[PDB]
Amino acid sequence: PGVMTQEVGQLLQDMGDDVYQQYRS
Amino acid sequence: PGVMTQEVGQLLQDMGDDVYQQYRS
Amino acid sequence: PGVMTQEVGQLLQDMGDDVYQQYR
Amino acid sequence: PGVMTQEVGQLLQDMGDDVYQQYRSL
Amino acid sequence: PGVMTQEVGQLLQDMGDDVYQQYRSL
Amino acid sequence: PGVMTQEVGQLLQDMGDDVYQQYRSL
Amino acid sequence: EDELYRQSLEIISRYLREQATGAKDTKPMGRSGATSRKALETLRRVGDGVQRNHETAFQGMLRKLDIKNEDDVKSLSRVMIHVFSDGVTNWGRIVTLISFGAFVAKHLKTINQESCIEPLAESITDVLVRTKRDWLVKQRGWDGFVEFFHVEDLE
Amino acid sequence: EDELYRQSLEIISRYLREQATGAKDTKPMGRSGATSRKALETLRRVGDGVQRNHETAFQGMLRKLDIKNEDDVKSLSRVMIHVFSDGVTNWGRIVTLISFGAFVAKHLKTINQESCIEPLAESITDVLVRTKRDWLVKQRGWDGFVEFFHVEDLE
Amino acid sequence: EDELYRQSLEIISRYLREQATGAKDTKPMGRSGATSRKALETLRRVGDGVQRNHETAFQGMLRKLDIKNEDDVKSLSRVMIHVFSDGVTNWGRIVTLISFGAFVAKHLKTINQESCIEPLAESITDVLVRTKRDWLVKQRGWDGFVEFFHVEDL
Amino acid sequence: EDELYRQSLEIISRYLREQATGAKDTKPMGRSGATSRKALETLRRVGDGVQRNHETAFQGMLRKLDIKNEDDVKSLSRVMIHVFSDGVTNWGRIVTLISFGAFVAKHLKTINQESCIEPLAESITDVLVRTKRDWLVKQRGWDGFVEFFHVEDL
Amino acid sequence: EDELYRQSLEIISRYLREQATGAKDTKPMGRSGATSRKALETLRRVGDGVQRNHETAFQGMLRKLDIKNEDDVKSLSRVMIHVFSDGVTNWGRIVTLISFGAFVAKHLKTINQESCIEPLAESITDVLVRTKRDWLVKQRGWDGFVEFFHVEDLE
Amino acid sequence: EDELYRQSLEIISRYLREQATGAKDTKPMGRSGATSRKALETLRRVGDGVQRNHETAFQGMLRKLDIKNEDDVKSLSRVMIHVFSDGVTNWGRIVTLISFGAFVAKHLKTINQESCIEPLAESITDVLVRTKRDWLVKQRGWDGFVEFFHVED
Repeated sequence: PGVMTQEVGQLLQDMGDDVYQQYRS
Repeated sequence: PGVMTQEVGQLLQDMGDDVYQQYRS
Repeated sequence: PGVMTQEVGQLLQDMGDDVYQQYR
Repeated sequence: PGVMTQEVGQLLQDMGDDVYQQYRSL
Repeated sequence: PGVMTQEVGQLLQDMGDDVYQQYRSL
Repeated sequence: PGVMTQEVGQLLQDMGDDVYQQYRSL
Repeated sequence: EDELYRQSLEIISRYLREQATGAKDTKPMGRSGATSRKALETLRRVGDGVQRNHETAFQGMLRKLDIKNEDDVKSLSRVMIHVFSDGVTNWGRIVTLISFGAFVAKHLKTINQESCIEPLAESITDVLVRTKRDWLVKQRGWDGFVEFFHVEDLE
Repeated sequence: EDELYRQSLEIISRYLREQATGAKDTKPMGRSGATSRKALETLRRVGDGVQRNHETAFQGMLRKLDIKNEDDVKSLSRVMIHVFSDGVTNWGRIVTLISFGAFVAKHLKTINQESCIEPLAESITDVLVRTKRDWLVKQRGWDGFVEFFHVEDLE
Repeated sequence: EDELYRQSLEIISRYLREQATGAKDTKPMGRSGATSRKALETLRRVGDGVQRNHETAFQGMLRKLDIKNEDDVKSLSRVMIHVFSDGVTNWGRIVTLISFGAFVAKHLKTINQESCIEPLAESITDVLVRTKRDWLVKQRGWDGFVEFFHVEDL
Repeated sequence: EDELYRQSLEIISRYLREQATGAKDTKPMGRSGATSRKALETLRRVGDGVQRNHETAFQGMLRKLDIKNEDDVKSLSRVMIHVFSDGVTNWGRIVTLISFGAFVAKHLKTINQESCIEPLAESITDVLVRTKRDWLVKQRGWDGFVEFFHVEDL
Repeated sequence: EDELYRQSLEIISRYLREQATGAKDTKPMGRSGATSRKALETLRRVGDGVQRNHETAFQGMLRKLDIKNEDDVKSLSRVMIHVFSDGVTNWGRIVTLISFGAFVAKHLKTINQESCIEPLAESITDVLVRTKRDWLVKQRGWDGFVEFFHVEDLE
Repeated sequence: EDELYRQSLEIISRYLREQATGAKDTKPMGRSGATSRKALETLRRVGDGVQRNHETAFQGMLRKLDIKNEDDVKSLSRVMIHVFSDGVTNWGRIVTLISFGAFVAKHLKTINQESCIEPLAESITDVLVRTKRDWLVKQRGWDGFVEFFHVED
C-alpha cells in the first residue's frame, strides 16, 4: 500500500553482497 | 534313488485294508 | 539387479490369496 | 543450477494443485 | 489352526545330520 | 502415512550406509 | 481318448493340488463330471480322515522315502506298485495310496517344490490305470468308488 | 485392436497416477465409461484397503527391490510373473499386484521419479494381458472385477 | 490466425500490466469483449488471492531466479514448462502460473524494467497455448476458466 | 553370569545381523576376541554354504511358519526344540539351525520387521544354552565348534 | 556447559547457513578452532558429494515432508530419529543427515524462510547429542569424524 | 610398495618418536587409520607396561649393548633376530621388541643422537616385516595385534 521495504531491502541485500565479492580476498 | 519301497508299501497295505474294513459292512 | 524376485513374488501371492476369500 | 527451474517449477505445481482443490466442485 | 512345527524341525533335523556327515567330520 | 517420516528416514539410512561403504577403510 | 485316465487324473490332481494350497479351486469339473465332483468330495472326505489317522506314521514313512526333487517321484511309483504286489485289489488300498500322495503334495510345497505335484498326481494315476484298469471297470470305475465309501445318513 | 489392453492400462494408470498425486482424478473415461469408472471406484476401495493393511510389509519389500528408476522396472516385471508361477490365477492376486504397484507409484514420487509411473502401469498391464488374457476374457474382464469385489449393501 | 492465442495474450497482458501499474485499466475488451472481461475480473479475484496466500514464498522463489532484464525473461519459460512436467493440467496450475507472472511483473517495475512486462506476458501466453492448446479448447477456453472459478450465488 | 551366553549371543546376533543387513561387519568382539571371531568366520563359511545348499527348501519351510512379527518369534522356538527332540546333538545340527535363523533374519528385513532380529538371536541363543549347556561345555563351547568345522589344507 | 553440543552446533549451523547463502564463509572459527574448521571442511567436501549424488531423490523426499514454516521443522526431528531406529550408528548415516539438513536449508531460503535455518541446525544437533552422546564420545567426537572421511595417498 | 610395511613403520616410528620426545603427534595417519590408531593406543598401554615392568633391567641391557651412534644400530638388529632364533613367534616377544626399542629411542635422545631414532624404527620394522611376514599375515596383521592385547572394560 504501503511501501514494500522488504522488497527493496532484499534487492539492496544482494547488490551489497555482490559488492563484497568484487572487493574481498 | 530308492532304498525303501518296501516297508512303506506293506504299511500302506494294512492301513488300506483297515480303511477297507472300516467302510466295508 | 533385484535378486529378490522369488521372495517378493511369493509374499505378494500369499497376500493376494488373503484378499481372495476376504471378498469371495 | 545456476537456474533451479525444477525447484521453483515443483513448488508452483503444489500451489497450483492446492488452488485446484480449493475451487473444484465437491 | 496351527502350523505343524515338527515337519520343519524334522527337515532341519535331517539337514543337520547331513552337514555333520559332510567332510567337516569323519 | 500423512507424515512421511519413515520412508524418507529409511531412504536416508541406505544412502548413509552407501556413504559408509564408500569411505570406510577398505 | 481313454476317458478313464482323464477324470482319474483330474480327480487325483484336484485333490493333491487343493490339499497343498489349502482351499478349493475351479469347481466345475470337466467330463461332464457329476461323478468327478462326487468323487472329489468323497476323496477329500475319506482321504482327509485317513490322513488324520496316520499323520504320525505318514511323516516317518515319507521322511524315509526322502523326496526332494522331481527325480524322486519315481521312488513313489515303486511304492505304489508294491502295495498291490500281493494280488489283492480293493478301494481301501487305492484310496490310501491317494491319501499318502496328498501327504506328499503338502511336503513338496513345504520344501518349495510345488512343480513336482502335478507329475506326482500323474504317477499315481499312471499306476492305477496301467496296472488295475480291468478291476476299475469291473468295479464300475469312480461310480464304484463313490458307492463303496457312501455312508448311510439316514439318519 | 486389444480393447481389453486399452481399458486395463487406462484403469491401472488412473489409479496409480492419482495414488502418486495424493488426490483423485474423476474425469470421464475413454470408451466404456461406466464400467471403467466403476472399476476405478472399486479399485480405490479395495486397493486403499490392501495398502493400509500391508503398508509396513510393502515398505520393506519394495526397499529390497531397490527401485531407483526406469531401468529397474523389469525387476518388477519378474516379480509380477513370479506371482503366477504356481499356476493359480485369481482377482486377489491381481488386485494386490495393482495395489503394490500403487505403492511403488507413491515411492516413485517420493524419490522424484514420477516419469517411471507410466512404464510401471504398462508392465503391470503387460503381464496381465500377455500371459493371462484367456483368464481375463473368461472372467468377463473388468465387469468381473467389479462383480468380484462388489460388497453387500444391507437393505 | 490463432483466436485462442490472441485472446489469451490480451487477458494476461492486461492483468500483468495493471498489477504492475497498481491500478486496474480498465478499458473495455477487446474482440470477444464479454468473456474476456469476465476472465479478467475472475483473474483479479483468484489471482490476487493466490498472491496474497503465497506472497512470502513468491518473493524467495523469484529472487533465486535472478531476474534483472529481458534476457532473464526467457529463463522463466523453463519454469512454466516444468509446472506441467508430469502430464497433469488443471485450472489451478494455470491461474497460479499467471499469478506468479503478475508478481514478476511488479518486480520488473520495481527494478525499472517495465519493458520486460509485455514480453513476459507473451512468454506466459506462449507456454499455455503451445503445449496445452488441445486442453484449452476442450475446457472451452476462457469461458471454462470463468466457469471453474465461479463461486455459488448468495 | 552365563559367560557362555554373552559370547554365544554376540556370535549369533552378529551373524544374523550381517546376514540380514547384507554386508558383514568388522567390529572387534567383547571379552578378548580370538575365539568369538574364529567362530563367526567359521559360521560364515559353513552357514552360507548350508544356505546356498538348502536355499530353495528354506524358502518354503519359512513360508509355512508364516512369520510376520515379533509374536511369531515364539513359534520358531518350538521349531528349534524339535531339532534336538530325538536326544541327538552334533555341531551339524547346531550350525544348520543358526543358518536357518540367518535365513529368517533376511526375511524379517524383507518385511520391515528388523526389530525382531535381536529377539530372534536371543531365542536361538536360549535353546542352545537352556537344554544343551552340559553338552556345550563338554564340547569346549565355541572352541569345539571351530575345531569341528576346521578343514585347512596347509 | 556442553562443549560437544556447542562445537557440533557450530559445525552444522555453519554448514547449513553457508549452503543456503551459497557463499562459502571463511570467518573461523571458535574454541577448538582447529578440529572444528577441519570438520567444516570435511563436511563441505563429503556433504556436497552426497548432495550432488542424491539431488534428484532429495528433492522429492523434502517435497513429501512439506516444510513451509517454523512448526514444520519438528517434522524433520521425527525423520532423524527414524534414521537410527534400527540401532545402527555410523558416520555415513550421520553425515547424510547433515547433507539432507543442508538441502532443507537451501529450500528454506527458496521459500523465503531463512529464519528457520538456525532452528533447523539446532534440531539436528539436538537429536545427535541427546540420543548419541555415548557413540560420539566412543568415536572421539569430531576427531573421529575427520579420521573416518580422510583421503590421502599418491606420491 | 608394501602396505604392511608402510603401516608397521608408521605405528612403530610414531611410538618410538613420542616415547622419546614425550609428546603425542596424532596427526592424520595412513589409509588404514582406524587399525593403526587402535594399535598405537594398544602399544601405548602394553608398551609402557612392559617398560615399567623391566625398566631397571632394560637400563643395564642397553648399557651393555653400548649404543653410541648409528653404527651401533646394526647391533640391535642382531639382538632382535636372536629373539626369534628358537623358531617361536608370538605377540609377547614382538611388543617387547618394540618396547625395548622405545627405551633405546629415549637413550638416543639422552646422548643427543636423535638422528638414529628413525633408522632404529626402520630396523625394528624390518625384522618383523622382512623375516616374520608369514606369521603376521596369518595373525591378521595389526588387527590381530589389537585383538590379542584387548582387555577389558
